[PDB]
Amino acid sequence: ARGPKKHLKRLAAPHHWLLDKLSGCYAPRPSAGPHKLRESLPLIVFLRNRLKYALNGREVKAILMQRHVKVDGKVRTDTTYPAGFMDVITLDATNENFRLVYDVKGRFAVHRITDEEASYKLGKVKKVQLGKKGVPYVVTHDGRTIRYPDPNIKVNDTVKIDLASGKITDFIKFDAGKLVYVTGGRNLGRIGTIVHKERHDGGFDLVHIKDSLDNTFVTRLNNVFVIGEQGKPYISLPKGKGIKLSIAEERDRRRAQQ
Amino acid sequence: GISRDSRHKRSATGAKRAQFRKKRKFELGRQPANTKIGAKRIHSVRTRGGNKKYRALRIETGNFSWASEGISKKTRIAGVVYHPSNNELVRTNTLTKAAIVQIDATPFRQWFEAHYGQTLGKAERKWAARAASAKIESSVESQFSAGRLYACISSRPGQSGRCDGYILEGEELAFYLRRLTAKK
Amino acid sequence: PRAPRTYSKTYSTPKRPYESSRLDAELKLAGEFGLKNKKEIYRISFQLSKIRRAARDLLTRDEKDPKRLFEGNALIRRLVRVGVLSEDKKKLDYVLALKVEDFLERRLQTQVYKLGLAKSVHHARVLITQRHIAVGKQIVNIPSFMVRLDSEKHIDFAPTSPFGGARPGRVARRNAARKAEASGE
RNA sequence: GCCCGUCGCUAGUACCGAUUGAAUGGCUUAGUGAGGCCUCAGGAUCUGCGGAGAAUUUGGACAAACUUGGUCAUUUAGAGGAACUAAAAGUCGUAACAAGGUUUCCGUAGGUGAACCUGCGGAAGGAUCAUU
RNA sequence: ACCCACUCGGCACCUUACGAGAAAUCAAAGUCUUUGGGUUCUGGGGGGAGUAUGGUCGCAAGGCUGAAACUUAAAGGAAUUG
RNA sequence: UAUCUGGUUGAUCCUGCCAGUAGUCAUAUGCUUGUCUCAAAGAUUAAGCCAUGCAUGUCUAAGUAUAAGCAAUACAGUGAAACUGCGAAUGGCUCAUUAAAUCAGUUAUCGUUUAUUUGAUAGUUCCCUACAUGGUAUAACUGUGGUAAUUCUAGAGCUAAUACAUGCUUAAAAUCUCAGAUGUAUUUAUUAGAUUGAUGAUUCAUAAUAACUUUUCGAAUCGCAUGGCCUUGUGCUGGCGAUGGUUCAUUCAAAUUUCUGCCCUAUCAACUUUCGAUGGUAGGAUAGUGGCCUACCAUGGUUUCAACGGGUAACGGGGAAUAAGGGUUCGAUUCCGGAGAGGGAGCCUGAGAAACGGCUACCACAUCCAAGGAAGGCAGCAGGCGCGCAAAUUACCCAAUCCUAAUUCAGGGAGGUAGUGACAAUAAAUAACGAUACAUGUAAUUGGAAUGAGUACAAUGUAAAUACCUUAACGAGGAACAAUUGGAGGGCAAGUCUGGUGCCAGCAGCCGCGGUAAUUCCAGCUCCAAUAGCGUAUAUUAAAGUUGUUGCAGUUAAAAAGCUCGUAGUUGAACUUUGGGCCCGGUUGCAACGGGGCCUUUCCUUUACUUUGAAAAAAUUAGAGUGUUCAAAGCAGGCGUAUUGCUCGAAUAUAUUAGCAUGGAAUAAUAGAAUAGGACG
RNA sequence: AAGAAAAUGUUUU
RNA sequence: CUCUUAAGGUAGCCAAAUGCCUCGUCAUCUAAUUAGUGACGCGCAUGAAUGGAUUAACGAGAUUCCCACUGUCCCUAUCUA
Ligand SMILES: [K+]
Ligand SMILES: [Mg+2]
Ligand SMILES: [Mg+2]
Ligand SMILES: [Mg+2]
Ligand SMILES: [Mg+2]
Ligand SMILES: [Mg+2]
Ligand SMILES: [Mg+2]
Ligand SMILES: [Mg+2]
Ligand SMILES: [Mg+2]
Ligand SMILES: [Mg+2]
Ligand SMILES: [Mg+2]
Ligand SMILES: [Mg+2]
Ligand SMILES: [Mg+2]
Ligand SMILES: [Mg+2]
Ligand SMILES: [Mg+2]
Ligand SMILES: [Mg+2]
Ligand SMILES: [Mg+2]
Ligand SMILES: [Mg+2]
Ligand SMILES: [Mg+2]
Ligand SMILES: [Mg+2]
Ligand SMILES: [Mg+2]
Ligand SMILES: [Mg+2]
Ligand SMILES: [Mg+2]
Ligand SMILES: [Mg+2]
Ligand SMILES: [Mg+2]
Ligand SMILES: [Mg+2]
Ligand SMILES: [Mg+2]
Ligand SMILES: [Mg+2]
Ligand SMILES: [Mg+2]
Ligand SMILES: [Mg+2]
Ligand SMILES: [Mg+2]
Ligand SMILES: [Mg+2]
Ligand SMILES: [Mg+2]
Ligand SMILES: [Mg+2]
Ligand SMILES: [Mg+2]
Ligand SMILES: [Mg+2]
Ligand SMILES: [Mg+2]
Ligand SMILES: [Mg+2]
Ligand SMILES: [Mg+2]
Ligand SMILES: [Mg+2]
Repeated sequence: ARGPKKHLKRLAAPHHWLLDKLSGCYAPRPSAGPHKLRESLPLIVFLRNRLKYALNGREVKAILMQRHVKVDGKVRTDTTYPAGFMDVITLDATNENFRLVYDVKGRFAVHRITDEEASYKLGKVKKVQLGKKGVPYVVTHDGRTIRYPDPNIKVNDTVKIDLASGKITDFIKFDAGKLVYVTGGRNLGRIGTIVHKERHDGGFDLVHIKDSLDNTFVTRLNNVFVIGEQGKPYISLPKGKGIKLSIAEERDRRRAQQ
Repeated sequence: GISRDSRHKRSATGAKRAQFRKKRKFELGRQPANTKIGAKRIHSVRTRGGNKKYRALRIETGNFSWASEGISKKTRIAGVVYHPSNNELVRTNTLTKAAIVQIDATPFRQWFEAHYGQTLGKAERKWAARAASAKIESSVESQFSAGRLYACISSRPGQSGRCDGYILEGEELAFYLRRLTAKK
Repeated sequence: PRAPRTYSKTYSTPKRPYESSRLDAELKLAGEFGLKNKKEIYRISFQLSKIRRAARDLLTRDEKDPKRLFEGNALIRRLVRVGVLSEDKKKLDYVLALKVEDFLERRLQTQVYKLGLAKSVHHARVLITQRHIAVGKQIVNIPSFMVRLDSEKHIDFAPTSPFGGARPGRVARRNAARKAEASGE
């Protein structure tokens, strides 16, 4: 209505953020940025609600303006910067890195990682196109454009991004039997292996995924993120590895600690 | 102002639509350029997104392509002889896309002579090479004897401010000559 | 504006306002359990009806259904934890067969009587209200407390509240202050 | 016993109603038409044969607004008229309920203080399930 | 033409009602709380009222369509005893 | 949470409504009102009118500082003013319009624009400055003024830029034209983009050619550190950034867009079409598609499967109340979408507005005035008037939530805090226990205890408070620190008690009660019901199988059309692979049940329907866990300690319309070869 | 075979 | 119930070209109306082929209002034969 909205009412924020209902009338609206509004995690939320380093937004800004936080290797002093899937958030003080991956329940889990693999990050190839002057380029899920990609890289593949030079180091192909993260839908946060890809020309492509426990679910091609091969994920998986325990076995796991 | 909305312009059943949402800027129209001939005057229109259109009023010269030799020489527009959409545009010499104009033909004469040199209508041996391809349509070469080449406007002068076009050739040329002989 | 705050009713009034047998049974319950008004009985009946409805909706599903199993065992777990349900009869069809007195017994006001902390149910209610009873390290002045079957062994007088504590009270202090002169000095 | 209508008393509610009644809004015919916008120009005076150019101005399209006529929707005043309803104990008769004292009722038509009466056809919901 | 037997179709009738129904009664008014063969029309307490209004048909009488305000605790069906 | 009861009668069984009964985050009102938690609140009528005050401004190290401002060899800090930039298009409010419109779900952009963010990206420019151009420039400021008055401005004198306007340097390599041309941007034409990238698909991406531009970009910008080499000179190189910049991609978006779905009405049956209605061609216009508009043409387009018209005391949805099932009703209002800012219209700026705390005009209101003129828009926050049955402070604050800006700092009536507040919801004081006297109870026979309602040191809580939580002291005896609101014929719990009145007064939802022995009025006493609440009115839901699809009734209670025809609609006989067998194989405990495959003459059009899957925001609903002291709630929290901390969670189900994908092929429909114009090879 | 006239009754128990 | 001489003005209609009183009363039309129209009706003295009521069309008939129009007027002036 007359221009872009700048506010985000609470109860209109993404549910994954696990924001308190009766805290205020508003939630941090993710600024324009690499990933998305709904699919992102604002740095204020990651710093105050997931890690409890800052007590409020003022302390979040105090953290960010003294150049502690760093997203994908860059300082990113923006409080509502939309850090999203597979972004690397390194804090030099309290020296540690996190990889923004989805837990089994679909929330952006706090996933502590070491520097030797925080060096890079993975990116799903959103599109492959010819740029100006006939230069090919790859657009990844995080809005990155990388020129002169390997001529064998197609859409729905994954590329390992150096994150120091922003170049392609390795690339995984979307194919049957490759490890996939689910980055949307009901099965968000689940990890499995591709069983089949149904084409549906003009429609949406479907893909069948078998997790390690042999549970098979079908989801749209839009929200499957290749992360490697069976047993060999190119990233450090979170505590649950995308197993999707039912509520009964979850209760059994909880009550196994007595 | 002018609206391109469809909230007016009653529904396909014939029902008169009630009004809501008083005219919005993003559905505006503007007035036609009504490009004339001679004494170039180009006005800048600030369009949506900060872009810019060029209303060409009173355009004198444009770039016209032969498309048989791929030359696209700049020439002066003599006048308008035919308009499929409105004869009044011909009468008022309004420059508009798809308008059939007459161009001076002199730059084309010069290029043809300097390139092939075969007395079209009245480094040495390059014409020896490009002599077999020197024959052109009788209905095209006959226009040079009068110094007026028929052409069709392909740009939108009201949008881009240019009056580019192409020389009529072949079946298109024959069609427009038949219409000209029927209406003249 | 801020998100709305959810609130619910905790009771339900009877359909027939003047059923003589219902009125007599309610007054019997009020006398037996030292209740202030019929609203406490209404609240207990409302909770019991909610529990019975949940049990019926579970029973209408085929046995060994995941939802039936999960929510059922949750319901028995909660009921045996509060003490209303019997350890023996954990099959949810003996949840269907519960009664209001089962919930009225697990009240803190009822338990303060049943443990000898008070000489009447109404004395127990008064003792709870006047900040004399603690459950653990916590004074509880709510007569409807639903002792969790793990606080039953721990219900005792408070460190404050000079009946099981160490203080001299207030009216006793005033009586002693006046008796200092009343004795002659 | 019960009961029907006219006619009297009182109260209330709608309806009709001269006023070429009134008001409001939508749509609409024919007119007038501000204003900004595009455009034909125009050229204070600030300038270095050129440029920027205010007032002013041509023709357009968009059109507020007003007048007139029509239509619809909604509301509303009105001399007066004519019904209906209600209301402890009014007048006239007694039409119906019994074969209600002329069986009742329907349709239709006429008459008539009032219920009603009468003609023609019909029904039994009749006072006849019945005369080999 | 008649008599006997059978049959299809018809106007009906007698008995009993398994059944139905408030009952009177009903071979349908049955096969309806064990509620579904198909389908059309109509009713939603009594009045106001088949009135007002608009429409339409009619020469007219009128017909078809058709309210509301307001009013009211009954009106009504079948049967029982007087 | 599958329930009824009173009222037609002398009695009966019905029909049938009236009445009762219960709920309502459902309003209002009466009486009453002690405590804690939570907190709806000028929607309904008047999208009626508004005094006053506030609600939008914004500066970093990093655009412009000579304030004649403050401070201890160009300025160097701070920095009012102003120029520049950005924002002011978000928020907040309201529900007036609006009925295929909005909206919801689902689509599309191979039909477009997109400030910003993020990522990538620019050796090509010249026909006597680059060790850096101009005022074509001015604000602030100084000084001189006009007006009664406005956030009015004139004249005069300076001065800058990331304002405005100009304008070079980057060779090298490199192909065409006959020395020049070749970056990018625009426009046209042409070529390739194959069977040398992408798509289901393109005139796609992209490239190439020839040209074309009232010139687009290709930093004359800023901060901080200074380094290396060195002919140590006005040397050559060189760091981290800020800001700006073309194109592309991305993000925030926007605009159009597919399919299906809206309440009542026929006392609306034809509508649209001259003045665009439906389509075609061309053009114009637009950011772009499109009758969006124009010209010519064709006569189309919608409709009983309800068009069109009319009403709506209609914004749509998420949802709410009630609900055995099926439903009925509500949804101005916390979130989403739309629309509006007194009514219209027009427009500037800007990426984005047809903006209204922007402008212009008319209309209606309406304000100052010195009469010349000038100025307006509370459906933002308070507040006032009015309207009404019907709704609160002209309070405090940016501390939290977030937003904006040049931005850690400023601003924010957004928002939060408190005030008012029996909207609604949670919890639950008004007593408990002994001794005397009599028959577990009894009463003005008495005692020791207990404590909060308040009051208040303090502390905490808070942005500062208030209050809650915690507590020094005080603070019960008819504990007067005194609970009410409705009732006592029936429905319906509770009086054949007393006085009063005497068909009066009055009660009574309904039936009824009152006519001098009133269980019904007015009272006293006593009792009943609910109880910090209770009553009344209205609306609505259940009851209502009194709207009936489930599931009503139509002989006589209301209702079968006088009768038949007949189009739409609804419905419509049976029949086409059935049945043997051999296997493999999952689930329950060899049996049962499911599934898949082979033969058996067989092998693996169009629909409806049904399965399954993805989908249908959150909040709300069900629901798991979790001692907010319990609870409503909330999404918290839990674990042993003298740590330089470990850890579980914020699940799960549901919307069965429409669309998508998928298995089945019973049921129901549809089509085949008949003048063979048939099938197969 | 058949057999003239006959109107009315206040309101609440 | 009567009596004057039979009946006793029904349906309609009206201060009507029929109403004295009368410029009736009420409404409307106007600034103002003995006018007009619509009502009312114990109507001096309305009323049924001495026809009553109403009526589309028609009228050099009588009447009121409105729009247009104008020297009818305000207020006269001028020209031609
Ligand atoms: K009486
Ligand atoms: Mg939108
Ligand atoms: Mg009689
Ligand atoms: Mg008789
Ligand atoms: Mg008689
Ligand atoms: Mg009858
Ligand atoms: Mg009725
Ligand atoms: Mg009878
Ligand atoms: Mg009722
Ligand atoms: Mg207190
Ligand atoms: Mg209002
Ligand atoms: Mg907004
Ligand atoms: Mg292209
Ligand atoms: Mg076109
Ligand atoms: Mg609604
Ligand atoms: Mg409305
Ligand atoms: Mg709403
Ligand atoms: Mg409203
Ligand atoms: Mg909203
Ligand atoms: Mg707006
Ligand atoms: Mg207003
Ligand atoms: Mg506006
Ligand atoms: Mg305002
Ligand atoms: Mg605004
Ligand atoms: Mg008290
Ligand atoms: Mg009494
Ligand atoms: Mg009783
Ligand atoms: Mg019925
Ligand atoms: Mg009947
Ligand atoms: Mg019949
Ligand atoms: Mg048919
Ligand atoms: Mg069949
Ligand atoms: Mg009698
Ligand atoms: Mg008469
Ligand atoms: Mg008269
Ligand atoms: Mg008259
Ligand atoms: Mg006159
Ligand atoms: Mg006669
Ligand atoms: Mg006469
Ligand atoms: Mg004549």
